[PDB]
Amino acid sequence: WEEPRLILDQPAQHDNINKRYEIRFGKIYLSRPTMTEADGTTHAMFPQEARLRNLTYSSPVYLDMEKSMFTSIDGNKVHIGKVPIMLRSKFCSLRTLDEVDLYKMKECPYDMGGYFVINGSEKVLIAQERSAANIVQVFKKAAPSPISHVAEIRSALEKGSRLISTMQIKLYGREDKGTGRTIKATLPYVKQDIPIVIVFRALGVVPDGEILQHICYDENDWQMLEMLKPCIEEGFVIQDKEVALDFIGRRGSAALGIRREKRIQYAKDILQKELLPHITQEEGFETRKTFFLGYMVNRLLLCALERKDQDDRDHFGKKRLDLAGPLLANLFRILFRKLTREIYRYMQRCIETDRDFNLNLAVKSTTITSGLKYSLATGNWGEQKKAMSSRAGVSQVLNRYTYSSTLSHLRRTNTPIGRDGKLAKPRQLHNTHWGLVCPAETPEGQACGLVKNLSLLSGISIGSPSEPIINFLEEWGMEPLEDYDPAQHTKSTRIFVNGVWTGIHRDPSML
Amino acid sequence: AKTRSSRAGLQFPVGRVHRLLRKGNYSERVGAGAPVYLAAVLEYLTAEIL
Amino acid sequence: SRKESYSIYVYKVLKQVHPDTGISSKAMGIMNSFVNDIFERIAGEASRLAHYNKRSTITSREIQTAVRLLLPGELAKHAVSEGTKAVTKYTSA
Amino acid sequence: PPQVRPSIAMDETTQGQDDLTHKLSDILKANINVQKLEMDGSPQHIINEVEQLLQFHVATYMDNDIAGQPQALQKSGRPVKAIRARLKGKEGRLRG
Amino acid sequence: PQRLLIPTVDDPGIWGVKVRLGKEKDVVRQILKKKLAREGTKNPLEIYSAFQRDSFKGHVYIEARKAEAINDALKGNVNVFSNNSKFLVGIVEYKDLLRPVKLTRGSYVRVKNGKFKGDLAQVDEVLENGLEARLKLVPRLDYGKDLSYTSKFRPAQRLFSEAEARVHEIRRDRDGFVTYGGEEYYEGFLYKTFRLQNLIVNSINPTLNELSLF
Amino acid sequence: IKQKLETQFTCLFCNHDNSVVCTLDKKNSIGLLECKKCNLSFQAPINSLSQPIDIYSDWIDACE
Amino acid sequence: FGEMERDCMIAHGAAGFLKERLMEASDAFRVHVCGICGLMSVIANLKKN
Amino acid sequence: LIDTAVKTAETGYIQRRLVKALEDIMVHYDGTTRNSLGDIIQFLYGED
Amino acid sequence: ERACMLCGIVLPGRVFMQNGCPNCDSVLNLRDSDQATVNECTSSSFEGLVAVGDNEHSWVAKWLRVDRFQPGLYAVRVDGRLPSDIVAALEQYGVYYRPRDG
RNA sequence: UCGUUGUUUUUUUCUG
Ligand SMILES: [Zn+2]
Ligand SMILES: [Zn+2]
Ligand SMILES: [Zn+2]
Repeated sequence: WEEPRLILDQPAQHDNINKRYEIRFGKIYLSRPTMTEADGTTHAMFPQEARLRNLTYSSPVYLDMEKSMFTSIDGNKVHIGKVPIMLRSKFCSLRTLDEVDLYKMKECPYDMGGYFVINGSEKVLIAQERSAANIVQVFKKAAPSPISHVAEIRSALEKGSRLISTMQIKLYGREDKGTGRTIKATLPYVKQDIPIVIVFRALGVVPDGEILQHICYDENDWQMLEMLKPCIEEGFVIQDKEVALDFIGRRGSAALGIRREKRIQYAKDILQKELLPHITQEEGFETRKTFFLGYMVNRLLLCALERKDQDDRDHFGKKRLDLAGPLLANLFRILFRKLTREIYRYMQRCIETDRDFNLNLAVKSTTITSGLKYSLATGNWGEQKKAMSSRAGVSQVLNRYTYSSTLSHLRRTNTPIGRDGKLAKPRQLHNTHWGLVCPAETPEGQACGLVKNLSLLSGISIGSPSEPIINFLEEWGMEPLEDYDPAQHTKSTRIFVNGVWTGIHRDPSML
Repeated sequence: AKTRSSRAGLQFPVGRVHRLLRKGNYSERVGAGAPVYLAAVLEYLTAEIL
Repeated sequence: SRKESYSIYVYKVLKQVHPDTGISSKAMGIMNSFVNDIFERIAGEASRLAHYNKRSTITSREIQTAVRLLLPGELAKHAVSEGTKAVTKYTSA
Repeated sequence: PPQVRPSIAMDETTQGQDDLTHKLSDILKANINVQKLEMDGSPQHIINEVEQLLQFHVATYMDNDIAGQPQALQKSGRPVKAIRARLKGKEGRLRG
Repeated sequence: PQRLLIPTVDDPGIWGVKVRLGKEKDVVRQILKKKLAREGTKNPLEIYSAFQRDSFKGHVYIEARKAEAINDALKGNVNVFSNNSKFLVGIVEYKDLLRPVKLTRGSYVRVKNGKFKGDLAQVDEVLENGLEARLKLVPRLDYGKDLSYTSKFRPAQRLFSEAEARVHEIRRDRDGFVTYGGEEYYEGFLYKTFRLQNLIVNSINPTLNELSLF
Repeated sequence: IKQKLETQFTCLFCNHDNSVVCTLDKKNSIGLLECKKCNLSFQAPINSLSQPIDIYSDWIDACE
Repeated sequence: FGEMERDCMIAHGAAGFLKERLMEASDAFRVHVCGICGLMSVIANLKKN
Repeated sequence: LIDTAVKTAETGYIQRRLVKALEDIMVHYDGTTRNSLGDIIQFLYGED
Repeated sequence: ERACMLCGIVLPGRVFMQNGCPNCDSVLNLRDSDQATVNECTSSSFEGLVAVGDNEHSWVAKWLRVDRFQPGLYAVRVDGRLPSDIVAALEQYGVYYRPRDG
């Protein structure tokens, strides 16, 4: 449903008629795994036969199509592919069938499943770990660089939970070098770093009093005000939304010829989208983006003032793990986009001749099926033609040398930090690892440390909807940012949900 | 200041006055300061009239 | 073709004295004629004064004395002051 | 000679073409192609692109790790094995 | 007398903008149809004539006077490389782009299609229309040993022999002519109807076997 | 300081690519665009943050 | 017979052992050269001497 | 453990560089110490 | 798509059998002739696919003597030679048939 | 009737 429509147009002239071809996606239907023998016979699958015959324990996927047409002058179940089904999962045959029949089915009651089967091999997915998204982190740079403190953040949608884009602020210059401490923010789809006040004005707050209201919340802390003053001075060349936006889009990484008319619109788009998308992507909410930018810059300078230790990257509380779910999600998304593009291209090349497409020769189930099979079989995580620059070794053969090894192999983790440049921070055991990952277990050699095994009582969050949290908070005096004032609200308590500020509360203890 | 007018803080081009002075058959050589003085005097007279 | 004039320079001088004052084309031509005739007069005076002292080159002092000779007391004095100030500024900077 | 670029045997009968064989054959095709532009319409822009293409295959067949430029690949997508790549590295001839 | 139509500065210029490989005729069709559909509107396509030549693959040429017209023509096409990698064409070069640019019976030609591909042959007769060209091939007959083909299992070649054909495995219409399975065998050489696309009359270097026999 | 720049900006009158030179002249906030084929001149004040692209956009707006 | 082994063998100075261990117990070969150009383009036919 | 794992590789690299630096020094019959070119490093190996 | 030998217009045979040559139906009668006539007059082989939207000032089409003919997909070169009957009829009809292969 | 030949390419988990 992420791409819930394909739309074509045809203002046919020879007699101007506007014909719009549409494809509407519908429900998905899933079946228990089955064989289609070359003899044409079919029957329910059971894993043992697969292990014996070098098969793939997979279930076909059926998607509901819909062909609707719009003409003006002025769909059924389709087999799209077979997804491998993890043993003992809800969709595996063996989740049922008692204990006795397992023996008939040639299955050890001890085996806990949790792995896929391909071409007779038993492949398992090793959980990868990545830095949490939608969080600010401040990092000090090295001595030989005008960059001193950087407060980066990566934005990813709550829905899907897929990486969207990032944005960085670079505390340029040194102490008593380059006049003041110039600050410039890097924006998506731009060809140069930009002064902060410029983007502030472009975002809606043209006057500097509002800017200093949002970024600062301790007036007596004169030092931060005066050391951010240099940025204020250099942004006086811009005084209204329009010139700021045009200045922004002028380096909008587009071609030459958009000129000012569409340049400000391009800037308005790139500020409505692609920037802090995890907050929102539509118009009428740049107040929230302003508030977030102010908070983030405030924190960045606080770390620049040494009033708080620079953020720890190894803090495990900021780490996130991705089990089979999210990973298969990403791979399926890529393959689904490929399939949709194929269907669209076939639509184009088959309606020019004006033939009612069968919807069947158009859909090549080999796309998703082949892609998933290859990705699990080889581990080169991605499209086959892009083997290079593709995360390798995500899926591994299930090592069945001894039952304990099998157990351990399943609760494995990993860090894709590469081995180019030795370093030590990622490898060393960290205090936050207490009771989440084993302290004693780890490989030897170059991988020492980068491979971690879940503690005996570990549990991974699968994600829950946040809406009820919002509903509850509002009941309990959650104050939206719109009613926020520095001098008044210098004692209230900010609230973040899933890494995004949502409002204010002045008595959070009872909350 | 690149252009000699900017070096002089005036508006009449010293370069054009100097160019015409070379093609004037008035003297063998032309100094670098006489055009500036002439430009300033002409500017003052023009401002007085205007 | 490339018949140079003093249109834009007179326009700039006018903008700095009376910024909101226009002009016609014939007034511009009259200004061009006045400026050209004054340029010719001062250059000729410099040439004659160089010839009288048998000096083959022109400095700023020749233009200064030519302006003194041409224009009367107060106007010549004011032109001398402006020329001296402009020349000194062009010299120091 | 073939010794320097022997024909691999993927599975018994079927023998694959060593990367050098593909690269040499491609350079041969390109060289023939340049020889065929002059005899017909060669509007100084087909000539330029085609000769640059020939230069490109020649350079790759001589070295395939030029900085700042994309890298020639096989239909498999794997980057080609230029002679320089052969010689350098631990696996290279000197150290291998 | 086409020479009277020599080009000059008067004729609108031409720009060659790179387009997606293999989809050049598709781009030509898009240009033509959008030009038809926008005609009479307030934003028409200001072009005169566009072409693509087989030799100039990946190159799209349109006759116009301003690069904006070319950009409009290519704008909105996914069958084109988005880059405006355009260039001009010289006055003498204009005719080159529109310049389009030996089959005789009795001369030896080769086959490149079917199960007899790679065998030199002599043309017997070119159809009156000019779509199928008869050839004089060498039969490749197993004499019914494996009748119960492909271009990878063809055994050695031999001239058709009436005696051997009668011994091992049929109709006679003339002296020396035998019709076998719809194929014509004259003096031991295979005659058959062949498509002109399956054969090439130029770029042939005779082989050692041909020298030994032919 | 005088800065020569044979940048690839497209001209509008001569319609020749890379015929546009965006010289940079920061002394008195003065911006010139020098063309090579039709040799037209565009003037525009340039602030501290001005860039050849800024002059190009100003010129484009001026042309229409 | 890795590099470090080569260096160890040098250390003891066992030249001839190192020579044979890298020719005879491994890829030995014979060739012919032209004493004028010093290349390896000689066309040798042994049975035709 | 990490310390040993890192240290071994760097020490090996240093060893390789050193060996490939001094692999041709040979004590000649005259008592001098010369590299391949015959350049003299020490007039008497270890001065004894 | 098959290219008319006279005007050079190339269209799929469906249009030829239904609506005839857009520019030579009056002299060739492609629509109301046996498929042999359509095939011979509209040869499959072609080169130089030219898209035309203007024909009045069409210098390119002016070379192809198709200024008076409606703009369309014009094949600069057409292989094969017309049967004797079609060429004789074209000559008799006052229409000068010049092969475009050269 | 001596003779008599058996892949590469990557990636992976391991051993000292
Ligand atoms: Zn120009
Ligand atoms: Zn020699
Ligand atoms: Zn026709």
